[PDB]
Amino acid sequence: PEIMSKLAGESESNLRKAFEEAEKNAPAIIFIDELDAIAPKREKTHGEVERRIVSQLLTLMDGLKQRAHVIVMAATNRPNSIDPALRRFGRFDREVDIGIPDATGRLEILQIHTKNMKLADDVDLEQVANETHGH
Amino acid sequence: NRPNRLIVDEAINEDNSVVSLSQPKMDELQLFRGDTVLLKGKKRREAVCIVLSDDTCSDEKIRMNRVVRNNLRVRLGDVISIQPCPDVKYGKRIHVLPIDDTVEGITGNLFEVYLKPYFLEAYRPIRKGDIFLVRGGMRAVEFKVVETDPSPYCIVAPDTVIHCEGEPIKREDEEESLNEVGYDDIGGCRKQLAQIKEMVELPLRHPALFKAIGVKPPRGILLYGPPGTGKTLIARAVANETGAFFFLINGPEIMSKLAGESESNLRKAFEEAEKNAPAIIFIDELDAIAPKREKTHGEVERRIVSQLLTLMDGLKQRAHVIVMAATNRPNSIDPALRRFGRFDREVDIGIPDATGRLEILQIHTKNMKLADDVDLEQVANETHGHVGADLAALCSEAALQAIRKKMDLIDLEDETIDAEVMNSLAVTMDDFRWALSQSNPSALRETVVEVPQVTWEDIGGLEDVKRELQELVQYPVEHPDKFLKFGMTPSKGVLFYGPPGCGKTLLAKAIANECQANFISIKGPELLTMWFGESEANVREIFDKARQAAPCVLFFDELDSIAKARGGGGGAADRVINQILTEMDGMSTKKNVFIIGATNRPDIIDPAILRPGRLDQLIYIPLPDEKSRVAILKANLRKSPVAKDVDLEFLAKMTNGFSGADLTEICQRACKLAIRESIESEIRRERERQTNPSAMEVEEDDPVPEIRRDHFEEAMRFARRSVSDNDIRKYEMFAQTLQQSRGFGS
Amino acid sequence: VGADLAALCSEAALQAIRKKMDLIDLEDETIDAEVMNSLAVTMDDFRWALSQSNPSALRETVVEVPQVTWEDIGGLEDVKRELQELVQYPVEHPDKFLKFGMTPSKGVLFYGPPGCGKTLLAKAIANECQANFISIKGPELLTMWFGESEANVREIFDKARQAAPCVLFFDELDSIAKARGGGGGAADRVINQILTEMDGMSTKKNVFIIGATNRPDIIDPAILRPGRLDQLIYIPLPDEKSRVAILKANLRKSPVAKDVDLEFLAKMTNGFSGADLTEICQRACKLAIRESIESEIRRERERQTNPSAMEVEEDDPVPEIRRDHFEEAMRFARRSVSDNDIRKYEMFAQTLQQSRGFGS
Ligand SMILES: Nc1ncnc2c1ncn2[C@@H]1O[C@H](COP(=O)(O)OP(=O)(O)OP(O)(O)=S)[C@@H](O)[C@H]1O
Ligand SMILES: Nc1ncnc2c1ncn2[C@@H]1O[C@H](COP(=O)(O)OP(=O)(O)OP(O)(O)=S)[C@@H](O)[C@H]1O
Ligand SMILES: Nc1ncnc2c1ncn2[C@@H]1O[C@H](COP(=O)(O)OP(=O)(O)OP(O)(O)=S)[C@@H](O)[C@H]1O
Ligand SMILES: [Mg+2]
Ligand SMILES: [Mg+2]
Ligand SMILES: [Mg+2]
Repeated sequence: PEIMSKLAGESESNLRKAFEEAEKNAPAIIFIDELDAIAPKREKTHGEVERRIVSQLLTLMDGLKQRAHVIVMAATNRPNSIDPALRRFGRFDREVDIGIPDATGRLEILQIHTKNMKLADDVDLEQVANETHGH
Repeated sequence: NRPNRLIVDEAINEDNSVVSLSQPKMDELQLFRGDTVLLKGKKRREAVCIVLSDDTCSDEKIRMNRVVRNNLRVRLGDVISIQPCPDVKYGKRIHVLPIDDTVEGITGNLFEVYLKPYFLEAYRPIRKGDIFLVRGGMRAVEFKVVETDPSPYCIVAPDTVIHCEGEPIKREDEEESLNEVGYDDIGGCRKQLAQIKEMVELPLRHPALFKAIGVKPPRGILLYGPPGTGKTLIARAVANETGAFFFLINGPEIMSKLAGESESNLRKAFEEAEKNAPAIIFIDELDAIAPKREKTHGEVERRIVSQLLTLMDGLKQRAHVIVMAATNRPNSIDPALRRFGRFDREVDIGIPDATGRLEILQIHTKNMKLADDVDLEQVANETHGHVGADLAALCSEAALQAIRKKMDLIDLEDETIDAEVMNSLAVTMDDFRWALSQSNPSALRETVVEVPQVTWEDIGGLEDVKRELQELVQYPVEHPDKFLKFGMTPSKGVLFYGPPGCGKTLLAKAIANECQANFISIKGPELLTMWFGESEANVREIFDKARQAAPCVLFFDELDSIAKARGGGGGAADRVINQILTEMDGMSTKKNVFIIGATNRPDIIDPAILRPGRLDQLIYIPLPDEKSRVAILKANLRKSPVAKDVDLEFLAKMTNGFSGADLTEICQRACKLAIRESIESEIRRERERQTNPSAMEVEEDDPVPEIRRDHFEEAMRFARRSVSDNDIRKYEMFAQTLQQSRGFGS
Repeated sequence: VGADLAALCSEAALQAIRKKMDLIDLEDETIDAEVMNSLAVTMDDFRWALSQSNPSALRETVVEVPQVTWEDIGGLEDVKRELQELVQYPVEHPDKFLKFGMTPSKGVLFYGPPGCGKTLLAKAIANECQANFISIKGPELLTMWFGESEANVREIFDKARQAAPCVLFFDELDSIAKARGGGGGAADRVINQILTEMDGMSTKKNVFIIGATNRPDIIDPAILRPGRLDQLIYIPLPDEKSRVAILKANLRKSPVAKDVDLEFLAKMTNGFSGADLTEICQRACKLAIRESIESEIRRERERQTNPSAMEVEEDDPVPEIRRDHFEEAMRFARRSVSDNDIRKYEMFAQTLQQSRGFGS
């Protein structure tokens, strides 16, 4: 949203400055948070500016080969809303799926967030981890 | 009129100093297959090689490698004089130097790793000033023979001391590099690359002659296929190998600019390729620039499409420009671009078959070192649904797992640039066995067009049906003249029908294997999955794929599903059957496309299929007899290790009224009983060996290696017939009265 | 189309120049007139380029005069006279219809058992009158979509008015009838739109409409109204003389031996239709090709296994079709129209015209 909130030519130049600045300081990681706000489906974009930003991002991703040691990560809430030209080869081609946790996972989350607190002596977090389902 | 001027063709052998010739041309030319020839080329540059023989080589053509081809300043289709020279002596001092671009990663040694296995038992004829190439160590490397003391050309003997110390020198600006792409980097697409060479090589080799003829050349070639099958690669290779000027337009790079800059970038590309004719303009990703008319919105998008159409039509007033393009399916291009005088020739690059996948895997594992167990044919038979990019990723992943385990060994001083760790480095079979499983292939929905691998030996019984299928399919391919003489026309369609499980799919595959034709299989659920407003272009797309890949066998399996979906409003069933009937009527037999269907329910078939000119040959495939059951059971048990004690004729006498699927089920059940018994025995021997340590007999062995009469006679007690007797009487009735279904009928 | 024929000629010329560069490649680089003098394009170059050509107008409806004369049809002798008096007479002699005060009719409906020669008759009368001919089949109308059938049926009736005098032939109406009722809405939409276009058509262009059906029991009765397809001609299973004429008609291109008795085949095949007699001819011709290819494999094998043969005599071993082939093909013959069906078609032959009331 910080890129799509700007005006037109400022959006294009912000993408381009991020990729050039990570050329200068290699190795790097560029994290594009909420990708489906920038590059949604082809049928869900309307206009010139939205398609021009999607084509801008595709040109930069293809041009990374001529660069040195840059990884580009991204994050979205489901893969099916991304423009399908972004999941080819030489673009976002490895997918990692982070799902909702299971019972061992939920106990480990609850132990992380109750570090700095002081618990009373009856509080057994395994019962909470077995109770919370869909969290 | 001399017999020594020859013309270069593509190489088959893999060596860097071997040329090939056909045997009558050698016998005329006074050459033997141990000689040492001299070869002259353009700009007075010459080379020295070892000749051998070939039968696939013609007489007007010589086959040589790319390294010899680039040391002569010669391209494909140029003229070279050959002459014998036994005037070659041995050497004393030979001075080599690497070339500066290929030696920027490694430092340390270069003699023992690279040069030492290369000249051992080779005696390669070298000359002063030639560049040669060595593979190995996850990198290829170049060298140039700079100086010979018996000047200029010699044979590298063990006498020659080889100076490999100095600075890696710079290139000359006209030295053709070996990191470029040529025809040897492409695998699995021999036919299509032949077509593109025929279309393109003559109007770019000989522009003046071809202008002086008065024939028009092609001007728009549209390459298409799934993503990742090497279209950019093919265009780049044709550009490098013909030596034409090459301008690349990229689709998103034009649509990312502003408006007037997009228009002017297209126009500058076409003008710049006017200035430097001959040329090739490659428009990569065409369906980003010019998509459908209904999928564009606005002024700017339609104005770019109209711009491209004006330039394509205006090419006629220009000289010697080919325009190539690439897209992922033809149906998304604006249909005004595929007229005449625009993109009018289409080349289809599909997903590779098994021979193709082995050839890709051999290309990408050049520079690596493989361990000695790694057999790539097993990998090529395992990987199914892989395009070329997936096979490149699979090789890369296996190499990285090997380097990760060697960093599990050597991590401390591996940070320096060592050549020795690279020397020890090897990729085992278990690395490929790992990376096969963690790979996600990308072409599983795509319809496969290939020759099947089901011979006649997999089918047991059915002996007159095989003869009838030969006389229907094979005879009007091999002998067209008899059908011209006697005055008949061959038929087009066959319908197999009968009880379930009797071998209809196998017959339709085996006749395609017999005639060496392509084979396209479609099932009824696949047609019904195609939607309400989508089935139309899909059925037309299948009949187009059958016309492009002829001689073909187009097989519609499971028609009873399409029939049952009619009537429970089943409109999609009627829409699909009517559209198939229209496409069969439009099909002309002058391409040799042959259509087959198959049904288990011959009572609800739509009668308009059976009309003459459509599927009008009716072959009834029945439940097998006793001899046939013996042949079936022998056919299913060819890979299994079966004991001598088993009587198959007894099983055939005992199983009466079974189909083929039930006999395969009996074989499967007996094999599961064998595996159960073996795993019980291994648990018991492990338990006993571990509960009594220091056993006097360490004898690991198969307790039961084969299948004996116990297993079949136990599997026989759970056998169930699949076709009941009322059904057998009904199939016997339809066997005679199917052809009467077209009138009022029943 | 014309552009494809220009491309086919250009491709054949380039294959010829490629084979002459397979001969002459070294000094062909200069500008020679002599290579151009020797240059010639054979028949096999066109035979090649015919196969590797992709034509572009196969979906287009063809408007032309057919090439099926009366000689391809055997039998049916009063039906030919009736079709002349319906189609040809109000074209050549308009003055008689002006004098006697009648108006000619517009439509015909052929009906009968399957395979008896309805499509051939509809083509042959168009060849006789030298008129254009447009053929439409039932599956083609049902492939036309939900919101698309309208301009398509109007487009066909417009193509009939532009190219008059014409014969517009609707083949296979039983498919449109069976798609009704299994919601079959597209069938009813197509039949209603055809009926409206027939009512709008004025006879002062000489457009003449014909239909054909194998199922005369499920036809929509509103087609049979006067002013629409209201001439009913029943086309029956052929007789013995007719079977002789059919078998003579199918065997005009085939080289047939003198020994064959066709009247014997007509006496033996009773209740067959025309399609079955053509099937018997096809089966006998396949037996001949099988026997010839066995003989050529055997002579090639024997000539190659004994080189330097004293008699090099290449010849047709069997050039014609003798009684063995027909008498073997006769053992696999199957009737297509069973006897209950023959009684039902005999019933509809008299009571079709009563379908418009309550009916049956
Ligand atoms: N037939 C092939 N032989 C060898 N390598 C191949 C082949 N096909 C693909 N590759 C490899 O796959 C890589 C990617 O291929 P591309 O040329 O990008 O295919 P593509 O047509 O560009 O697919 P898209 O739609 O453009 S992503 C190439 O650079 C090669 O390394
Ligand atoms: N005649 C036969 N000879 C050898 N194996 C056979 C034979 N008939 C069937 N089989 C086996 O049974 C399986 C089913 O054969 P198919 O040819 O697929 O039969 P089908 O006629 O298609 O009927 P279904 O509905 O597909 S089981 C094959 O994969 C074979 O393993
Ligand atoms: N009276 C006939 N004379 C000669 N050949 C005939 C005759 N009737 C049928 N045939 C042959 O049988 C084929 C079928 O004829 P059609 O006129 O198409 O029959 P039809 O009435 O349309 O019935 P179907 O359903 O189309 S087979 C023709 O192509 C001829 O080869
Ligand atoms: Mg590409
Ligand atoms: Mg099957
Ligand atoms: Mg017909």
